[PDB]
Amino acid sequence: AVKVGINGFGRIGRNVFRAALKNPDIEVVAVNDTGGANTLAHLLKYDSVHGRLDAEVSVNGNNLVVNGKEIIVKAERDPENLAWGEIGVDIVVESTGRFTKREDAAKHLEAGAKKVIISAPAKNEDITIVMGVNQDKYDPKAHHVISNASCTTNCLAPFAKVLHEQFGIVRGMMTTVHSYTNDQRILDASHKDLRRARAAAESIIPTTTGAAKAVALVLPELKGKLNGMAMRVPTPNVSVVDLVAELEKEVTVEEVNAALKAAAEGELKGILAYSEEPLVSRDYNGSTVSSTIDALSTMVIDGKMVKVVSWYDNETGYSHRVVDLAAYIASKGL
Amino acid sequence: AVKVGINGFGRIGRNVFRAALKNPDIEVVAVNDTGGANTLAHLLKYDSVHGRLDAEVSVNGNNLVVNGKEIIVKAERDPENLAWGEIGVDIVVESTGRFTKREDAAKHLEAGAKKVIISAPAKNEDITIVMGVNQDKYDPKAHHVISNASCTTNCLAPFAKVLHEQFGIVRGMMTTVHSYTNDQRILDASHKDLRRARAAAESIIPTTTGAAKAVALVLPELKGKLNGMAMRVPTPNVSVVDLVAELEKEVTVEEVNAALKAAAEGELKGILAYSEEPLVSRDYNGSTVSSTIDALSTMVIDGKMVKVVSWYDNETGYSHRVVDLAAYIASKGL
Amino acid sequence: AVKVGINGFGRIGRNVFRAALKNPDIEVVAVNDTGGANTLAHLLKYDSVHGRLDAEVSVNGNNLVVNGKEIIVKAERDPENLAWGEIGVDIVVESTGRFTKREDAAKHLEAGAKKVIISAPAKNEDITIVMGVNQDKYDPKAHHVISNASCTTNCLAPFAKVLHEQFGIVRGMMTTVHSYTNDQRILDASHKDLRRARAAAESIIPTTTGAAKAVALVLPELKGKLNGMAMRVPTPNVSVVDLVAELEKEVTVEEVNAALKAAAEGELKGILAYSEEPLVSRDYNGSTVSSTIDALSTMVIDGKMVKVVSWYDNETGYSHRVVDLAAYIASKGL
Amino acid sequence: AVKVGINGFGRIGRNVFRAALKNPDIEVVAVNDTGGANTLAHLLKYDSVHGRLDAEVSVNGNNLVVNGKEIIVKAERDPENLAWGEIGVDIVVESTGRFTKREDAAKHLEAGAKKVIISAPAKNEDITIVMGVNQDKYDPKAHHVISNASCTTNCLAPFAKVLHEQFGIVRGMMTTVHSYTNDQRILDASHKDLRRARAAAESIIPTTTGAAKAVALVLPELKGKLNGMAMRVPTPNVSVVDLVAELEKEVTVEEVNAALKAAAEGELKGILAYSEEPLVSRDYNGSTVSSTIDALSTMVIDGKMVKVVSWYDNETGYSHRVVDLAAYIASKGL
Ligand SMILES: NC(=O)C1=CN([C@@H]2O[C@H](COP(=O)(O)OP(=O)(O)OC[C@H]3O[C@@H](n4cnc5c(N)ncnc54)[C@H](OP(=O)(O)O)[C@@H]3O)[C@@H](O)[C@H]2O)C=CC1
Ligand SMILES: NC(=O)C1=CN([C@@H]2O[C@H](COP(=O)(O)OP(=O)(O)OC[C@H]3O[C@@H](n4cnc5c(N)ncnc54)[C@H](OP(=O)(O)O)[C@@H]3O)[C@@H](O)[C@H]2O)C=CC1
Ligand SMILES: NC(=O)C1=CN([C@@H]2O[C@H](COP(=O)(O)OP(=O)(O)OC[C@H]3O[C@@H](n4cnc5c(N)ncnc54)[C@H](OP(=O)(O)O)[C@@H]3O)[C@@H](O)[C@H]2O)C=CC1
Ligand SMILES: NC(=O)C1=CN([C@@H]2O[C@H](COP(=O)(O)OP(=O)(O)OC[C@H]3O[C@@H](n4cnc5c(N)ncnc54)[C@H](OP(=O)(O)O)[C@@H]3O)[C@@H](O)[C@H]2O)C=CC1
Repeated sequence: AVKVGINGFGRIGRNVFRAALKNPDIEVVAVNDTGGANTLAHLLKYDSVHGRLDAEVSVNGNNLVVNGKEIIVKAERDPENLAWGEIGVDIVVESTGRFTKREDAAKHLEAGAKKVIISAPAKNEDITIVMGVNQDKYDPKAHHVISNASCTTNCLAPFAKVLHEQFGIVRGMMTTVHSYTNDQRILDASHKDLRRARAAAESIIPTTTGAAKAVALVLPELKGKLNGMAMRVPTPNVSVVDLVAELEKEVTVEEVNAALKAAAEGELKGILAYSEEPLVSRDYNGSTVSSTIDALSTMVIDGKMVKVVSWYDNETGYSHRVVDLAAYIASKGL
Repeated sequence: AVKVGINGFGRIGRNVFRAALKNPDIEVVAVNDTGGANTLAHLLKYDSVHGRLDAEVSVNGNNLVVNGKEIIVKAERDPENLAWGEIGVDIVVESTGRFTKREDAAKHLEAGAKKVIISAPAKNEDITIVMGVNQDKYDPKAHHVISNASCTTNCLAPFAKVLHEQFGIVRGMMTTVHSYTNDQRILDASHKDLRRARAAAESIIPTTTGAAKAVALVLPELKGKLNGMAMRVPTPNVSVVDLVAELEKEVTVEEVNAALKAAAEGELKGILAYSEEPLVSRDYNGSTVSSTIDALSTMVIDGKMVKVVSWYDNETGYSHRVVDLAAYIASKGL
Repeated sequence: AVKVGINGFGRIGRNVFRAALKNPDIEVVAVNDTGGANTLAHLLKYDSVHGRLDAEVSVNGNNLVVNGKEIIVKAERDPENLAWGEIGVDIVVESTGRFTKREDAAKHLEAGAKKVIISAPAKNEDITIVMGVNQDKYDPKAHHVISNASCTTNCLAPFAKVLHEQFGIVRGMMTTVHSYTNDQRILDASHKDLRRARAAAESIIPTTTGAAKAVALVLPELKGKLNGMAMRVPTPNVSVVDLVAELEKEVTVEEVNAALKAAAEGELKGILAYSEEPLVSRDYNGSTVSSTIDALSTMVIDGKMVKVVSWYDNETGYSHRVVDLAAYIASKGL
Repeated sequence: AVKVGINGFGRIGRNVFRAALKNPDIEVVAVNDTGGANTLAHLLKYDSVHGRLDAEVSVNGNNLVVNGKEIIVKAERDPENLAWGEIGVDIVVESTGRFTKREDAAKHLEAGAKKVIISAPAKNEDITIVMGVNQDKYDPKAHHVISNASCTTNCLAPFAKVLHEQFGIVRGMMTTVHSYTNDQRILDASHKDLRRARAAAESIIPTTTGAAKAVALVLPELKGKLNGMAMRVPTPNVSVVDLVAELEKEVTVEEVNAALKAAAEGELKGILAYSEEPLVSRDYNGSTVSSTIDALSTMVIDGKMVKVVSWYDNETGYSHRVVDLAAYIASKGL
């Protein structure tokens, strides 16, 4: 029903496409990227991390043909020239990573789209939404340039919410042991971050993250109470958040796990999950949820300090949330 | 001067051997391992993580010959038949990973040695020492079977001591993002630990660690105040400790780093180092200290919760501490 | 239909089980391994390379339950005590890697089995079969202990057959760039083979292979004509054969390629596959065929020397051939 | 003595700098790159593959200071604006990877340099040289735009020569199992080569190479007799050439290796090396020669077809040859 257009057919752009495939509410009608149709068709079909796409993919001229439907392919470096209006694209997924500033993303609205979903933290956006945490604050009349936050914020917020409501967070530190991404280097080379300039697959690479702070965007009561960092490691996909927090209430591992398990089966079902199996990162490659609690890792010291570990497929979970967001927006009245 | 014998010529045994070459006080005279002299010579000469041994290594009979010195090579699976006393071996480094209980390690003293140093946490040891933290509690009469603790406790204890003495630690939790060891599997295979049963170079593997509890063995004032877990990752060597602690005094990042820098330059010189460079794990490969503070990572929320990150070459740093301990015991009288 | 028992639930045993799931003719009813049921079930369900087993798996007592069926789990290191017959096991899949000598594998026959299939090269086996090559020489009276050869031989044989019948192989060399296996080491440690004693995920490790010579067992005409080596690399699965050969006839890439494609859709369908896509190893992870010609790599020099490259998932292609052999044998008579 | 300028301070540029340090005849006086002095200084001091630079390095304003010597750092994207003459640079090392066509490479000559060395196969260059093979064909009044060929060609050529002179190469095929380079992608991304568009550390990626045919540039006699391909694998540095050749003479493995060993100690000493140790890739990391025969791998079928395997540090051995070429050209008169 809702016609979607994707700007930047990269790791997130292609996985949003895959995610959209199984959703009948949304419909991707066009993609824009710097690469050509044939190169794009090849990368959509064969994925080193998620396997082959089970859908027939072809190229008809300058367009992709997926399961008989023609997807238009544009090669506009400048968003302003996209003409989303002519093709009837309602919602645009901004996933180039170049246009997270409102002044850039809005160029899509001026080009013909009705809503823009920036797939990353943004600046001067109308609203940052984390599904399961605050999609209710979205106003169809007021918000048009929306941010879906980072994969890490989507992983942390859902459970920081439950921890906050049930016991109360005084302050907390977090660390995400995260898989490497296309922002890193294969072998030592210039990068604006001297840590990310180092061979990605060869080391544990500490780097900064704003995901901790961003939680305040969706959970205002936590402003100034959380901070953290990231450690990029030699894995191609899937990451894990490690949150150590000072609680207001005295608690037990049993109480904490039970609270998390409850949310995962109730209110946050589909966003937050709960596991008691001794699994590893590879086991989570492909999970569509935003945050899966690794229940076995939960610990408490002095009844007030806690450690909660949650898994997340940074490409898949996130891409599913983008599609869910799109579908939610469409339903609230486009 | 003091003759040493190494039991278990593996990753730690060979690196202890490499460390001893640069120490005039200790003298390695014999090694015991299940492998044959030729295999052991090859593995000592060429190392995938540390490169070529800068010394002449050859085989004479079924004995090793290093830089002209003949090293007796034994092959007794039962420590009771090593006859250390006959060849004048006073100190034995127990690094097979199988004789960590005082009862077993003690078989070396029966074979004639005067002291045994277990290169790992032990059960029932006379004392557990972390050089720079509690070596002064070593008693020549009462302590024969000593544990050098884990590579992780050796990294944590030195700065936890500083944080404690300077600001007071109320409680803290740690996570070590650690390189894989010979205790894991290349491909999925039977293992006591179902996390460690999974392909080491393919996932982030949360695993348990007693390393945070063990700090209380060397710093009793911290008994019951710390806890933590581990995460094994696809790197062959070098690990990092991530410590989050609730302090008593309100501090700033500058105060925390200044204290750390001062100790690295003072009392803990040689054991605790300090760095303000944006480096990655591969850069600490070969580091001989026990803990190198990543100053650029220090963080603080609410003036009371601090985050400190420290690097450690789990093989080289620990192996150097073993040699330092052997040298310190010898100087106390054997 | 035909009852099968698996000896050694390792990578090949668990993948033979998985492949067994979609074949109506055979039925796995018992497994024997060094590990416990809970461990065996965990590793059967979660696989770091192939993913979650899409089947309900659980432990009932000392037994496994997989989609309602209860699989008998035993722990006998001595195959003579397995009592295959009491439980009706017709065919035994010997995949421990320890009993490759006929005298050893024959213990299962002493135990009540009727046929044994060694999942690797053997010594004094009654016959070595490569499905699609010489399975027609199996004689239910004459052969009881059969070898399914190596993953490499199953990859090389099918296309070396075609090439030989078509143009005449005068002589040729092969090199298999193979993923690492459980036979290698994570970090430097003792090994019969000093190349394989080195950290598996850190290097390109040259090693021997009898795969080229073993082709003579299934194709006598090629006796004394082929030879080769292996190079183990940092991937956990999927390998490729690189064959360079001198033909008797003068050929063109087109001809060589047409010959191979023709066979893939003809006689060798399901065993030999043909590809004109520019794919990479991870794309073949999960392929059930034995050999997939990488058509774009075929080269010819002087119209007489050819180069052919074929991919193979060493775990899946092989485990499927094992299941096929079991099914073929049974159809021939037990 | 001779003043050198490096255009493109990447993997090859920094390693050419390092090698240059060890040569008294050459003096690197300037570097041109897209990154700033601080970034460049950091990347030169810390290498993920080669370790810390054994030198005193600092940034004096906008220049590098290495052991007292100041290195002018420029940020020109267009070589025409480089002004090499202004600073006295006689030889320019073109290592950006973007100016291999004579039209671009010569812009250096126009900007004032006297000679240009292209660190890769070139187009319309005056001469392609492989040290130890045809450096003597260098004509100082004619040859101003020189290509040092590729790392692969530098590995193959030296031994292709010896085999030819001694037994006569009728024809041969080569495969290079090569480490990934900065030309590949960390994760699936657009690339003109759909093979190299795939996650570099996750697969065995077959790709093309012109290194076999390029041997004809330096050993004209072998024009039309060789061809081959490459396989990029998940290792950061060090590669191996696998050559299968049809010889004119009847040979034995001993005959083959004896020829190679002699050459390594004779004419090609310093370029070609010989090894009878069972080593692996990491062992060759840091090797300065261009090719090292893995003697244990030499194989022969029918006394006419040989297989020779040679290791090569693609970054170090090559950079040394670049510096050797610069020192040689200069000796002839600039
Ligand atoms: N990967 C992950 O785990 C997650 C990433 N994100 C965010 O998603 C965004 C994309 O990241 P990711 O998909 O990983 O990165 P990629 O590099 O894989 O993808 C970005 C795609 O956009 C293309 N592109 C760049 N500029 C243009 C342009 N001007 N017009 C059209 N297309 C263009 C790129 O091509 P090219 O660069 O080759 O020119 C590339 O194909 C980033 O902002 C990232 O922070 C959010 C959650 C998770
Ligand atoms: N790896 C690291 O970073 C650290 C490890 N340690 C500890 O040090 C110990 C060794 O670890 P690591 O070196 O990594 O392991 P390795 O497996 O590399 O070394 C252990 C060695 O002991 C040999 N061995 C086993 N049993 C005997 C025996 N009964 N008699 C003689 N030799 C024997 C083993 O041979 P084989 O395998 O053939 O049985 C192997 O060669 C463990 O306690 C570990 O926890 C401490 C700090 C760091
Ligand atoms: N992996 C591949 O690519 C291929 C391997 N093969 C062959 O299959 C055999 C196994 O290969 P792979 O699966 O990779 O090896 P694994 O190590 O994964 O599997 C071997 C299994 O046998 C078990 N085992 C060993 N001894 C006994 C015993 N005495 N009694 C009961 N169970 C035992 C092992 O348990 P434990 O470790 O606890 O002792 C292990 O789980 C080898 O011969 C190999 O060459 C053939 C084709 C392909
Ligand atoms: N790596 C190896 O094993 C070998 C490589 N070579 C060849 O050497 C060349 C360099 O390769 P390599 O060092 O591997 O690759 P790198 O990408 O690491 O090096 C290229 C360097 O040149 C810089 N650069 C790019 N464009 C310009 C420009 N317009 N002006 C100034 N500087 C520029 C790059 O900056 P930036 O990162 O911002 O684009 C980078 O620092 C290639 O031709 C390659 O084929 C030859 C033998 C071996």
